[PDB]
Amino acid sequence: IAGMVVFIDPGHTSTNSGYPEHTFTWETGLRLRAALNALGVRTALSRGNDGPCVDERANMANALRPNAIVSLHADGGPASGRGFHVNYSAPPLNAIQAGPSVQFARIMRDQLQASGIPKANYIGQDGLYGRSDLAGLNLAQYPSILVELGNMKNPADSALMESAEGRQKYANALVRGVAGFLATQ
Ligand SMILES: [Zn+2]
Repeated sequence: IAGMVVFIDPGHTSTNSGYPEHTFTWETGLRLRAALNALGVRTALSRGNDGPCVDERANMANALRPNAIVSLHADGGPASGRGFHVNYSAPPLNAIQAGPSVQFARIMRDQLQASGIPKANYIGQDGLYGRSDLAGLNLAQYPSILVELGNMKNPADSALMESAEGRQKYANALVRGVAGFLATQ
């Protein structure tokens, strides 16, 4: 999988303590980036600091023609909801969204779950959510999923997110998912 290309998009809500989504996603994205570089995988970021709106991120991603595009987010849901969901475009607007992107979503869900990140109990089904409303996924022409790693309003998710150890956990799970999909390609 060395020499493959992966585009990482740190999204942009907040935790009750006021730890912002954009910083969580930025930091976790950096850890994922380091892990991938360690695997010989070529990476890029949607932004260079802690930005672009959804179109330039689509054009950047498409322009780089990556093997995989992974967007990182955290939800602001009702407090009792916790866990991750992996969003993918459905119904597909092209053949990549119809196949490779779905496989990527399934492999990512499996690996996040195997790494100790609980699947969302309040949204999607079994940690997956096929949807038609997200511009970022719809416009993608290369394999692309959007991961909501958890709910910032949930005490447990927020506890993981506001902790460096938790963020590294999330990164380890993400890297297992990405590497897992890349190997099938
Ligand atoms: Zn977001």
